[PDB]
Amino acid sequence: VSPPPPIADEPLTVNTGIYLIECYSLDDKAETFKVNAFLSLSWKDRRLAFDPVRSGVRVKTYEPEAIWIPEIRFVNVENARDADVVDISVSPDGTVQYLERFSARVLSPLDFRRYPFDSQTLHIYLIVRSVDTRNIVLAVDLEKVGKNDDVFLTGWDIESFTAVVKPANFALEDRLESKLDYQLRISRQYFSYIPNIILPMLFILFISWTAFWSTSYEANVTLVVSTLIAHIAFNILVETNLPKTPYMTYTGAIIFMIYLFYFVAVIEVTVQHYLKVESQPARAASITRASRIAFPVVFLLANIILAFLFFG
Amino acid sequence: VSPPPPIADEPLTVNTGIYLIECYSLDDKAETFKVNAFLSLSWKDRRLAFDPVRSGVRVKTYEPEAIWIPEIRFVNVENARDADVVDISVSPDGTVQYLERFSARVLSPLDFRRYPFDSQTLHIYLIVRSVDTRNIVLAVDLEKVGKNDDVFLTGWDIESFTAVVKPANFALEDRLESKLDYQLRISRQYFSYIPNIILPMLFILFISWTAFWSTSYEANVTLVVSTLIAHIAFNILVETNLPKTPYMTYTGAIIFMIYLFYFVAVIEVTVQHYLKVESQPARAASITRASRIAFPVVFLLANIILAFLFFG
Amino acid sequence: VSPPPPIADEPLTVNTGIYLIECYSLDDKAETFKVNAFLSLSWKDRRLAFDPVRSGVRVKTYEPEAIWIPEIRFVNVENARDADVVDISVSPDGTVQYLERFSARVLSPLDFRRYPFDSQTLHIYLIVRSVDTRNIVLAVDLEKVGKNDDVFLTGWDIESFTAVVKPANFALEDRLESKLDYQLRISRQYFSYIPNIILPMLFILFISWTAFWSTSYEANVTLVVSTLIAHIAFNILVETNLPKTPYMTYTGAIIFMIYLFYFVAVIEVTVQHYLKVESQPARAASITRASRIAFPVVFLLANIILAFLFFG
Amino acid sequence: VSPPPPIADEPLTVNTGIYLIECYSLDDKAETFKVNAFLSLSWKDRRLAFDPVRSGVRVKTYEPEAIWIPEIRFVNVENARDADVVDISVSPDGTVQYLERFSARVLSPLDFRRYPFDSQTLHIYLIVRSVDTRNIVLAVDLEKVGKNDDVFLTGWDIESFTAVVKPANFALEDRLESKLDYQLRISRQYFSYIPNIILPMLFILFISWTAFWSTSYEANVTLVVSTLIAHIAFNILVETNLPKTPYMTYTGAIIFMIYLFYFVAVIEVTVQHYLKVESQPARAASITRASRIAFPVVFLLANIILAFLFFG
Amino acid sequence: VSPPPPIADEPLTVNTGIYLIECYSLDDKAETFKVNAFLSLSWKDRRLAFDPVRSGVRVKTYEPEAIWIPEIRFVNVENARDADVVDISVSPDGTVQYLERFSARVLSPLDFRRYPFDSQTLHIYLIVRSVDTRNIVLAVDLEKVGKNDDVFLTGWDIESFTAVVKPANFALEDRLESKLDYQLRISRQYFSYIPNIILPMLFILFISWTAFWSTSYEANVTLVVSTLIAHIAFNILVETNLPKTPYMTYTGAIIFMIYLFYFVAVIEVTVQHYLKVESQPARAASITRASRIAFPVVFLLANIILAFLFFG
Ligand SMILES: [Cl-]
Ligand SMILES: [Cl-]
Ligand SMILES: [Cl-]
Ligand SMILES: [Cl-]
Ligand SMILES: [Cl-]
Repeated sequence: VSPPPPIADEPLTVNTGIYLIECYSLDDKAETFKVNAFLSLSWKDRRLAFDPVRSGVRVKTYEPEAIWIPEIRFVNVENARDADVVDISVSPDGTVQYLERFSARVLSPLDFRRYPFDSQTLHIYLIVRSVDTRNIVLAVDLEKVGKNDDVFLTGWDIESFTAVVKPANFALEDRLESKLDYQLRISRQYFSYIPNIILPMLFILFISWTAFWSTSYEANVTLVVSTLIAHIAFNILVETNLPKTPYMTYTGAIIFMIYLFYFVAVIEVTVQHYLKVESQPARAASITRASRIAFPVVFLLANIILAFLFFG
Repeated sequence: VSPPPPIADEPLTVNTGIYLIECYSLDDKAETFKVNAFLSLSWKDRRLAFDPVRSGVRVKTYEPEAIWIPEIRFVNVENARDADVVDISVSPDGTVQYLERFSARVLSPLDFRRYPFDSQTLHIYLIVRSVDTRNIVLAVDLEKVGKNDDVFLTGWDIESFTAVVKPANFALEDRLESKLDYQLRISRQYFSYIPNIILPMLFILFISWTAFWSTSYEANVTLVVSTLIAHIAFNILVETNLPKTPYMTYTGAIIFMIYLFYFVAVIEVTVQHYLKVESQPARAASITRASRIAFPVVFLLANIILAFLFFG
Repeated sequence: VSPPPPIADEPLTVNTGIYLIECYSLDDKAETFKVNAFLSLSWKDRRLAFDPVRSGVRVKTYEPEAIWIPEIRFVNVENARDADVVDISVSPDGTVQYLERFSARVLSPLDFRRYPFDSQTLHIYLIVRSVDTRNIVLAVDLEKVGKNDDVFLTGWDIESFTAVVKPANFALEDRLESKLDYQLRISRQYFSYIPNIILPMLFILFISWTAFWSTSYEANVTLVVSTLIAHIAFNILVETNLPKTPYMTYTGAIIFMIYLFYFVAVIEVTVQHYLKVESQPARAASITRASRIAFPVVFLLANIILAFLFFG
Repeated sequence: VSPPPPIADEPLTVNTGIYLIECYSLDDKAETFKVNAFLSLSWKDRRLAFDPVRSGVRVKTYEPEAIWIPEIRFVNVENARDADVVDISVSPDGTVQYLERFSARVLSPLDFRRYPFDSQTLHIYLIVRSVDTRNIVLAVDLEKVGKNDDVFLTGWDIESFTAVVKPANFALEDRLESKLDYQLRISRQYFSYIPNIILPMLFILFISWTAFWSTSYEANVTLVVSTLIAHIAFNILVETNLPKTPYMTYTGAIIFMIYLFYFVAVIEVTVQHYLKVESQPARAASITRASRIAFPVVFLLANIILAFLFFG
Repeated sequence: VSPPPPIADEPLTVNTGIYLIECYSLDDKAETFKVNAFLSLSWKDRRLAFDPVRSGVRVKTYEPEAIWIPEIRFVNVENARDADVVDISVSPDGTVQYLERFSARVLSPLDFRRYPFDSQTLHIYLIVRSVDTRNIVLAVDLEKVGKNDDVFLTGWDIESFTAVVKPANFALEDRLESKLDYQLRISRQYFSYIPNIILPMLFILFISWTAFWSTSYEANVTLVVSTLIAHIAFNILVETNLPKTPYMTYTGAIIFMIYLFYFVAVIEVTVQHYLKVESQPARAASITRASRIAFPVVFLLANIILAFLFFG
């Protein structure tokens, strides 16, 4: 119907609130995720009032196309949401209530740079379409924003779900619009990653350091190359759960470091053998005895430097 | 049309019943599953009655938009269901019957912590939307809840399909609502997993223990590292059917244990060789003879301790 | 419109016939398959007749919502079909004809227990919704059931496509209903599986039996373990086309058997070496000479016993 | 509206033409492919004419439900197409024009038997639904059949796009119908397959023939088995782009041949070693010297025989 | 309604502008990508004017089916877009404004021939359907073409987004039409590819060149073949992110080159051993000393020649 009359110079205020039911399917490559949630609205129009004399229970008719309903759009969504309108009720002064339910696929950036121990913020963006007579502004109702205890994400824990009360007023296509921001803070559960990825890798790296305790060329070659193939196959196994990231990550830095260490180990085995065939066993013995201590200390220092550069 | 008159102070009772046709596509990563089932309803409204004088067969007209039909929503569903209305019939006292058919994609948590020998419970959640004049409460009709013998799940057996008769009355968005809970208990068929995963793994582990019966360094290195690569490739093969779980599982504990045993075996081979090159064959002989018995007993005890900690 | 008058006490008979165009996408994990087919119907109602005096060509009007059309539902389908109504024609005595076209995704169990040389039966299930005045029963028209020569399934040949003329009358939800069964018998083309899976596997198994012709420990260890890794990678390659089956199959029995034989071969190599180091070459020689003949005979007998237990 | 009057005994002729925009997503397993194309129609009905006195520009009204439009169906399509009607125009003698645009998913068989150097023909099938008064026959308009220079298929070149002008008149479900056939000839670009698949395979095969130049058992075993594993992993890598084909292909014949050659090489190494240990070096030397020349000639002859049997 | 009157001989000009929100899901195999964007339109019709006397705020009614709206189609799209009409406003001289929002899946060719360091241009194509009375031509509004700072593509940076102001006027299906071209220039972020693909490959290649520093046949065979398997598995790992390209690429040329170098290394090891067994150690020593320097220089020169032939 017609919008509220412009006699009340105050912008029509719509108290919004989103109530989460469950968040599922947090895709990392497309950086999307689907949601299922309620959506509340409330606004006051003294042009449709309710006389107390009809009833004391505040008779609140469900009016289709008999009332002016402000319509809400989501910004970062691939498709329009699947709204299911439940009930609309009118107060005796005309403070009309509202209730819906939707499912949507949201687009939000992710940052996989602390990947195993990272934390994300997800955003949902709400605008309201202007009207000719009156004005509409958006406002947050703290008693309606919440989440169910049935909201589970596979792998994540949910910290907070708040809504910045300040709209970001701007002009677009020669039109002024207001925006609302809903933030969802989640942290990744990282205990399973240690015994699943980290410790077997370090076991395989430590196996190839037992070649500094031997003088047999063939055994040392077998050891280092076979462990290198092992590491390649473990990388193949790990990559299946790693989201494809066209940038730099702590895990890939570690993997490059392991690659480098493997190369240097092969170099040292070759140098020991070449020296020993040239009839200089003292120099080879010294070099292998040096390397025994040299390799782990350097590995530890490099790992400390990388954890300082990434998590500091 | 108009809801039943509030003269009968009793809440309008709706006897519900779900009748399963088939459950298919039990996804483990998204923890969803699709269903196909009937849905029955029955309720009594003396405002639309049927005179016995019209017919003795209880003439039961199919009324579209001529009758007040209570509408049912599912809670843990990604999209609204695909309802196909079959037939509505009116009794002579106004006890109206109802019949539909739907397909839906349900969200329900799974717990893959006893993974090979686990058992799940699946939930379907039903609410009824309130009405202004009268009240509606939900009730379960035991003669309509059942499953077809054509309900197959790939890999699972079906134990029971019941419906808790107690609604979970609560208030949401300033509205009181009732809920119904349908539980489906399924158990996983675990015989195929033994000869498919467990026994070849133990064969590969037992092959690398034949190095305690040898004094040849090169052969022992070949044996242990090649079996280790074998184990890595078997893990790569197994992971393709394992749902990705960001938590702790019995199977992954076993795999970590195998990794540890491999590391310790490599350590012992290196220690034997180092001792033997230093001209101390008695000590190496004792250590290998100890290890022969030591490794299987420790493996058995660790496996017993893990099966006690997980299945007890 | 109104159903046929109950004056003719005979149930309204609907001659059905399904005519296949193509069957595509035979999924094995979901055990579904999509179809594309015509659907014919014919029924006689003397309440809408056609006077011969209007025309001698039996004027047959296309009546939308002017005629009582019995509606047909499929039982084992994920979603309702995509019906495209072509033409409806009325005979001079009221024997009305019918013609549609649909595409559907059908759910039907498969049994992958003779997997390489198995044969399946696919089912499509048809019910008719009752009516108040008259009765409807279902009947099969042999002149309309057929398949196009353009029906191809990737990998399968089509034997027969018949329709059991006997309905399975039963009562459901306090309603009696009739059912029709359409069966499609298909057999799997198994020639490509031999040179693709079977013969290379037997080649790899025969390669590791050349260690009974050698006395070199290192060569024998290399041979058996490297072939074992080979077998693991071939299993990885084969599993990509094998549908995931949570039960017992002939192929997996063969694979378990190969695993066992590999274990026993490693045991025998270790026993020969241990005996030879203990200064007992006669016993080792006898054992290897025994094994040369012993291994293939046992393999043949086990394979015969398995083919008898699975295909008999 | 009503069909054209049967006074003109001539069947209503509809000049059809399909104009390609782009062909994308040529799936090989499902043997489908999607298309995007225009669709033209033209037919003459003197029952709706246009007087020259209204305008000399041949006023051509866009008539919805004011004109009899013949409707066109596609036969080998999974779903109905997405028709977007652009414009309908009427000529002064009633030769009405027509224009649409559709996207469709077409089912068409493929034959992957010359796989690397094969050529396909794709078919689109058009029927017209009969009418009661007049008759409709189909006819091809050569000035409307074409393709855009923006039609790209990933990997294929497009040779021709023609339309057999002869309908295949037949009777189906007691109804006579006409069919139109549109053929699209495509050839596969095969240069990238040589350096990507063929040459590295031949390199790996040639590496294992360097064992005929050695007398060291351990080195020869390492060489042949390690190359065999290499070949298995290369097969694993190649299979990812090969469509799954349940039949016989040139490539798989080559692969089986390589498997056989590997087996025979292992046999010859074992025979040389066995002969040499038995104190008969002359016979072993002769056999290895024979094999050096024998293996490549046999490989060449087998490859020639296979290319003659498959491409001749 | 009726189109603008042909009295103004000037073609109706429609100022278009596309405003990007986000570009996601840049598929490389299908060469598609989805978009989400606004779409502006503006055109002047003095047949619907607005009297200044009604209001000074230029009363601008939202007219559904009361105004002649020119309709816009996209050419290279799989399906029609998901238009959501926001608001239409009329100026006092009849310069009507327009505003929509759509999501679409666009087809555009890609050229993966400089793959790691390539740059693409994406196209969106707009036509306008002619009208009988007046003419419509298309024109670009520079104040409406833009992109949000929230437009992210996973892996790419966005350079420019412009619109060629010149239409490509042509005649199709006996109709003249105008076209608009929107170009989006993107460049690929290539830093992560070096430490992820390039350096480990060169490490593995350098490891196998340590065999020119040894005279032990068995060790040299182990080294070269094991590194070759390593390279095969690294290729298997790399191919998972490489789009399937049926043509020639810089990366595949590099990989073929590595394959060739591996073959030549095996040849040289065999030649050294054969010479040394024939009692000619001076010639073998010279050949290995030559190869030490010969291999890297040749590798560098070949890489320079390939980077000149591909990026020049
Ligand atoms: Cl929305
Ligand atoms: Cl629902
Ligand atoms: Cl249906
Ligand atoms: Cl169609
Ligand atoms: Cl469009």
